[PDB]
Amino acid sequence: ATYLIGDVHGCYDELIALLHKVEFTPGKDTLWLTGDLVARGPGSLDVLRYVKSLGDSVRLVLGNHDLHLLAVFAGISRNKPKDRLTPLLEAPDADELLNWLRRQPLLQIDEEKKLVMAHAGITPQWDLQTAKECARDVEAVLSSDSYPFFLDAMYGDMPNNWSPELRGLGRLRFITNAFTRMRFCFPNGQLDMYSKESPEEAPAPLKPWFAIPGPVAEEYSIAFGHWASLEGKGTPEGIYALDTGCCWGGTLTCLRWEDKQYFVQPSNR
Ligand SMILES: [Mn+2]
Ligand SMILES: [Mn+2]
Repeated sequence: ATYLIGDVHGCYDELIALLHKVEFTPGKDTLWLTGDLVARGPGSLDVLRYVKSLGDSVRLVLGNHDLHLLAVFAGISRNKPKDRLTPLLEAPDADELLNWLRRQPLLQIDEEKKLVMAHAGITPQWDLQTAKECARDVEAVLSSDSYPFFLDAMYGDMPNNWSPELRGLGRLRFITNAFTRMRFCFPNGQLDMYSKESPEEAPAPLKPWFAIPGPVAEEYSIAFGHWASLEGKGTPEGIYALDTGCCWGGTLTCLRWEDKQYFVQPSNR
């Protein structure tokens, strides 16, 4: 079976409880995770140890908090007490865990399922070939010996409009924002990097990225996490918003792909 789970945010107990609910069995089943494995919840260290141990039985995409953790580890960014990352950062296997983490994808595609996963979704300004190329470019910088330079370079809110002519720092920043920070778009598809509210509460003329017809969404189902204020609701057919806010006192959500059956684990918080 194929299971997809939204943002875990260090909620190790809820993750394991949900996987036990569906009798997740590596070798028979595959788990997709939308990223943001770490921060806020108490168990980022246990989450990373477990997910890394799954090997080929898990298909991860990196989220914005995963990248922030990598920036803290590399001395690029300051640790915020609220993130509850110190046990992971101080662990004896931190290097092993974080060098594995930075090598994980930004984008997962299963052609037989016609299923695409990214942390924030797929901007309607991208077709599939472009999304693939952009994921490969950023994955290349993150897996390289010089990844602290990219992590420093990623921070920024501009440019917010895709063009194949984008180059250099702006290109990398857009790619990072599209995969890991996207929520709202302007009518022309340009990213808004400020509004984090639910679709009903956003200022006009902002619309969710998935409300704008895009070439990937016309051919593929898209699963994503990230947007907790969406509460997993309000999406069109073929769009699966899996982040139901577990670390916020919401729930952890698991979707089984074969029958589109949902399983939910209440937050312990
Ligand atoms: Mn998140
Ligand atoms: Mn996120």
